[PDB]
Amino acid sequence: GPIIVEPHVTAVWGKNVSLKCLIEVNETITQISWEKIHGKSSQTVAVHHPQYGFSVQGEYQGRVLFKNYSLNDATITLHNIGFSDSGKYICKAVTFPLGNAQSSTTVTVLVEPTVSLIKGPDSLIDGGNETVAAICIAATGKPVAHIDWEGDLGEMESTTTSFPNETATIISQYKLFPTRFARGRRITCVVKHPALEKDIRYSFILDIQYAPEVSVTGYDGNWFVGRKGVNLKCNADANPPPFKSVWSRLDGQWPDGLLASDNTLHFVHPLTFNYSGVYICKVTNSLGQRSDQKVIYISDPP
Amino acid sequence: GPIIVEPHVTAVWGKNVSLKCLIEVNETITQISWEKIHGKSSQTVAVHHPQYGFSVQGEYQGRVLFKNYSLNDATITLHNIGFSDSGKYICKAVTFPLGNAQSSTTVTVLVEPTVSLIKGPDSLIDGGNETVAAICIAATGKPVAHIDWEGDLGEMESTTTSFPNETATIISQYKLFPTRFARGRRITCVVKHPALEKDIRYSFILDIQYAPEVSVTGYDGNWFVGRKGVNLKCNADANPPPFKSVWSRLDGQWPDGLLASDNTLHFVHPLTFNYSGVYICKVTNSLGQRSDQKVIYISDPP
Ligand SMILES: *[C@@H]1O[C@H](CO[C@@H]2O[C@@H](C)[C@@H](O)[C@@H](O)[C@@H]2O)[C@@H](O[C@@H]2O[C@H](CO)[C@@H](O[C@@H]3O[C@H](CO[C@H]4O[C@H](CO)[C@@H](O)[C@H](O)[C@@H]4O)[C@@H](O)[C@H](O[C@H]4O[C@H](CO)[C@@H](O)[C@H](O)[C@@H]4O)[C@@H]3O)[C@H](O)[C@H]2NC(C)=O)[C@H](O)[C@H]1NC(C)=O
Ligand SMILES: *[C@@H]1O[C@H](CO[C@@H]2O[C@@H](C)[C@@H](O)[C@@H](O)[C@@H]2O)[C@@H](O[C@@H]2O[C@H](CO)[C@@H](O[C@@H]3O[C@H](CO[C@H]4O[C@H](CO)[C@@H](O)[C@H](O)[C@@H]4O)[C@@H](O)[C@H](O[C@H]4O[C@H](CO)[C@@H](O)[C@H](O)[C@@H]4O)[C@@H]3O)[C@H](O)[C@H]2NC(C)=O)[C@H](O)[C@H]1NC(C)=O
Ligand SMILES: *[C@@H]1O[C@H](CO)[C@@H](O[C@@H]2O[C@H](CO)[C@@H](O[C@@H]3O[C@H](CO[C@H]4O[C@H](CO)[C@@H](O)[C@H](O)[C@@H]4O)[C@@H](O)[C@H](O[C@H]4O[C@H](CO)[C@@H](O)[C@H](O)[C@@H]4O)[C@@H]3O)[C@H](O)[C@H]2NC(C)=O)[C@H](O)[C@H]1NC(C)=O
Ligand SMILES: *[C@@H]1O[C@H](CO)[C@@H](O[C@@H]2O[C@H](CO)[C@@H](O[C@@H]3O[C@H](CO[C@H]4O[C@H](CO)[C@@H](O)[C@H](O)[C@@H]4O)[C@@H](O)[C@H](O[C@H]4O[C@H](CO)[C@@H](O)[C@H](O)[C@@H]4O)[C@@H]3O)[C@H](O)[C@H]2NC(C)=O)[C@H](O)[C@H]1NC(C)=O
Ligand SMILES: *[C@@H]1O[C@H](CO)[C@@H](O[C@@H]2O[C@H](CO)[C@@H](O[C@@H]3O[C@H](CO[C@H]4O[C@H](CO)[C@@H](O)[C@H](O)[C@@H]4O)[C@@H](O)[C@H](O[C@H]4O[C@H](CO)[C@@H](O)[C@H](O)[C@@H]4O)[C@@H]3O)[C@H](O)[C@H]2NC(C)=O)[C@H](O)[C@H]1NC(C)=O
Ligand SMILES: *[C@@H]1O[C@H](CO)[C@@H](O[C@@H]2O[C@H](CO)[C@@H](O[C@@H]3O[C@H](CO[C@H]4O[C@H](CO)[C@@H](O)[C@H](O)[C@@H]4O)[C@@H](O)[C@H](O[C@H]4O[C@H](CO)[C@@H](O)[C@H](O)[C@@H]4O)[C@@H]3O)[C@H](O)[C@H]2NC(C)=O)[C@H](O)[C@H]1NC(C)=O
Ligand SMILES: *[C@@H]1O[C@H](CO)[C@@H](O[C@@H]2O[C@H](CO)[C@@H](O[C@@H]3O[C@H](CO)[C@@H](O)[C@H](O)[C@@H]3O)[C@H](O)[C@H]2NC(C)=O)[C@H](O)[C@H]1NC(C)=O
Ligand SMILES: *[C@@H]1O[C@H](CO)[C@@H](O[C@@H]2O[C@H](CO)[C@@H](O[C@@H]3O[C@H](CO)[C@@H](O)[C@H](O)[C@@H]3O)[C@H](O)[C@H]2NC(C)=O)[C@H](O)[C@H]1NC(C)=O
Ligand SMILES: *[C@@H]1O[C@H](CO)[C@@H](O)[C@H](O)[C@H]1NC(C)=O
Ligand SMILES: *[C@@H]1O[C@H](CO)[C@@H](O)[C@H](O)[C@H]1NC(C)=O
Repeated sequence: GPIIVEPHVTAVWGKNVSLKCLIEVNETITQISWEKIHGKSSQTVAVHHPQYGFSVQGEYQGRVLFKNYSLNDATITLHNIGFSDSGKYICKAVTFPLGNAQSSTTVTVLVEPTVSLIKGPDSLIDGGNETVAAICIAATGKPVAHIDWEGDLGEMESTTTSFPNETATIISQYKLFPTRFARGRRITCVVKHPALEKDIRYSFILDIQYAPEVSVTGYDGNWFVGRKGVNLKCNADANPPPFKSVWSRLDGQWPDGLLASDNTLHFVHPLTFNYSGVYICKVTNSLGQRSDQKVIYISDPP
Repeated sequence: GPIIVEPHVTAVWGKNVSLKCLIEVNETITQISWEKIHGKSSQTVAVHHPQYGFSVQGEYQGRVLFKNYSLNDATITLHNIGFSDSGKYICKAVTFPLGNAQSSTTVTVLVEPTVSLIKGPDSLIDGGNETVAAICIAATGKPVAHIDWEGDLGEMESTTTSFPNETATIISQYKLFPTRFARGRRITCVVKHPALEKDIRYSFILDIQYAPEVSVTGYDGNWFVGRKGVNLKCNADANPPPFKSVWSRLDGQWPDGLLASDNTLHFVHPLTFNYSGVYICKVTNSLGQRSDQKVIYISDPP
């Protein structure tokens, strides 16, 4: 076309926008205008003369600048978009003598959301009813921002409310039946929105609590009378960390010749036909006490 | 209005026309255009710059001039109208920085007729069937010229044929039962047409022929024997003029003591009891012979 401009542009709230316009005609140029039309009425915006400088109209006076001082780039950046810039703007080029041609660009206003991740309120213990683990918030976005979680470990869901301003807020609530096998999993809501030159992401690790989980190693196949220096450790994974890890013998009695370094159980005396009892360590955290036992047998070969 | 121009103007074929346009705005002016639009396409006509002179477009190049060298009278005379100037022309004023406003004027083409009066072909004798006395011709007028006769002495009538060119010719035939009492009457067709700043008229006198019309004066009440020096003139009005005006006595006989000076009849001898006859002069023209007589009586008192 005689005047080439890109149409259907989109400008971001509060930020600026470059309204490119170029006029490569072997014709000699005498005036250069920009006009936003309110309906059938043409409010002028910017004007460039080769003799009588520039002109910027009220109320655009502060918020428009000419990117090029040449008679050829009608290119202008509109400083600081508001809502009311949503319309059709035409670039009027006056030549001598063809008259004037015009090209239009329709700019739609577009406002960013502001995102937030918020820890769901109830704590996530093991094997309990569905719980809300996290809420992702895309605030006052126009158009409605969009949302998506990457965990495939539970269920998305969202309620979205919209405004007079012709923007909206959606809130995605991520929920799961919590299991300890999901300890420290990365939950992450991505939010995709037109005005996001690169979509924005917010991340989480799951903190699932659970009851203690205990397992004593130490007893290999057979323990023979007089075997010297063998142990039992009360290995246990729990969250929160536990506090109590008492090392009781189920047969109420408890012989000497034992000690409980760390939570290992030492038999610092060589083995006797004593000791022949079912040993049980009992580990306790915020969520309660759990225990495991190893049936200890002392034997002797021919 | 911002730009004041007169609308719905009418331009006369072959002649010129002034397209007035004036732009009294306290705004400073930067370009001045005239554009005839063919449908939705704007062929520029004239352009005025305060720096880079004038411009006249093809093919208007010869036929347009700027009536005012000022930046304020877009007034132009379009030299030599043809048919194809029948349309809407707009005057474009470019200011700095309002942009541009425009006012339109719709010029309809209008061609003069050319008028003629032509003597109807058959001659007008007296008391004959209606005859066509004159034909008035309004030729190739656009729109159809109009016609009217002023004589109230017969009947108008007209046949009007129209053309491709979107002009027409009407021919009014004026007809009457001709009577001699209408000799030398002014018949006149007026032709009224939009393009005639003062309507045009063509005039005629009627030339009605007639048979001769005769009347002898001379005989007063009584003529007495011996009365000295009395005459009879053969007064007669006819058209065409007559040629023969013989002065015969109906009683075949014709005494001496008479003479026919001019067409008076002298009795140069004092009256006798002769002369006592019915005297008749016979007048003859193109249309034939007519006559009148006076019964002459000579008497004598006691
Ligand atoms: C296990 O969790 C189950 C789901 O709970 C979830 O997890 C929690 C932590 C949150 O994250 C929450 O968002 C999750 O949904 C839970 O099962 C649920 O039990 C409750 C009842 O105790 C149900 O709520 C009731 O829902 C009905 C729905 O009625 C219909 O219409 C509504 C629209 O209004 C639709 O949305 C529904 O699909 C239905 O078609 C309500 O009518 C009802 O309202 C009541 O309270 C109002 C108060 O004004 C009264 O006026 C009414 O008369 C009712 O009494 C309840 O809100 C819930 O729907 C149900 N299932 C689900 C899938 O949510 C279960 O309790 C947990 N297991 C336990 C505790 O053992
Ligand atoms: C006295 O003058 C009378 C009128 O003549 C006028 O004066 C002359 C000098 C011219 O200026 C002339 O323009 C004036 O009109 C005259 O009376 C007329 O006599 C003739 C016949 O001798 C009539 O002509 C005939 O008219 C008829 C009309 O028929 C109808 O249709 C036509 C349309 O076609 C209408 O216009 C009429 O109103 C009727 O409704 C014709 O049909 C006819 O055509 C004939 O000739 C063609 C030749 O192809 C044949 O095909 C047909 O068969 C016909 O034979 C005639 O043309 C005339 O109308 C009539 N009256 C008037 C008012 O004109 C009269 O003769 C004179 N007195 C004398 C000579 O003693
Ligand atoms: C879209 O367009 C907008 C604005 O057109 C751009 O954002 C602009 O960013 C500039 C640069 O930061 C802003 O101008 C800055 O103003 C600062 C504040 O001025 C002072 O006012 C008085 C001065 O006495 C005091 O209150 C105080 O000193 C304030 O600072 C200046 O400080 C900045 O000066 C800078 O330049 C000078 C010149 O060398 C340096 O000496 C300084 O170190 C400093 O770098 C500057 O002038 C402007 O206000 C912003 N406009 C806004 C907010 O709308 C966007 O960047 C642009 N967007 C894109 C993507 O292009
Ligand atoms: C179209 O329509 C919607 C709905 O009306 C607008 O959304 C509102 O936007 C404004 C501004 O973004 C929001 O108002 C802000 O509230 C903040 C909350 O402050 C705290 O205290 C409140 C209690 O009242 C708590 O709820 C909250 O958690 C916070 O702890 C204020 O901090 C903001 O004020 C800030 O700016 C001012 C001026 O610069 C400073 O003086 C302050 O110090 C502070 O920094 C502000 O008032 C409002 O909450 C939004 N409503 C929503 C999201 O529902 C959209 O703005 C509008 N869209 C467009 C594009 O204009
Ligand atoms: C609408 O506009 C039209 C034209 O624009 C007007 O009509 C014009 O009338 C002018 C004046 O008569 C015409 O121009 C005249 O041309 C004549 C012919 O030029 C010569 O060409 C060569 C020269 O060597 C020879 O064949 C021969 O000499 C021809 O004459 C000139 O003779 C005229 O000269 C006159 O001015 C000079 C200057 O002083 C005098 O010395 C002379 O004595 C003489 O007066 C003259 O230049 C023009 O052609 C017409 N245009 C046409 C026909 O379209 C209408 O009047 C106007 N209508 C209205 C109502 O405004
Ligand atoms: C739209 O349409 C109509 C219909 O076609 C046009 O009307 C014609 O117009 C032209 C020009 O006016 C007329 O043609 C002229 O004829 C004249 C007649 O000359 C004599 O000889 C003829 C025999 O052929 C006799 O019938 C007649 O009585 C004359 O005795 C010519 O003299 C004209 O030529 C003249 O100009 C040329 C060039 O300048 C010179 O060289 C000559 O010497 C001479 O001066 C001319 O040819 C024609 O008769 C019209 N037809 C009609 C009236 O039915 C309209 O012109 C048109 N309308 C418009 C606005 O353009
Ligand atoms: C205002 O607009 C003009 C014209 O659009 C911009 O012109 C830049 O001018 C330079 C030099 O005149 C052009 O680059 C040339 O590239 C050759 C490489 O062969 C180099 O040798 C020259 O030195 C020169 O750099 C360039 O085409 C042109 N840029 C554009 C986008 O057209 C100018 O940048 C603009 N000014 C401002 C302040 O924005
Ligand atoms: C071109 O257009 C101009 C402006 O329309 C025409 O201006 C004529 O200029 C004269 C003098 O400048 C004006 O008349 C003034 O009248 C007073 C009477 O008080 C007299 O004292 C001055 O000497 C002068 O004559 C007049 O207003 C103006 N005419 C019009 C129609 O506006 C000018 O005539 C045009 N030029 C040509 C060549 O057509
Ligand atoms: C085992 O220890 C107990 C202490 O309760 C002691 O009375 C008993 O004699 C011991 N038995 C053996 C075989 O060492
Ligand atoms: C009248 O004149 C005639 C000539 O024809 C003549 O014979 C006669 O005598 C005259 N009569 C009188 C009274 O004069």
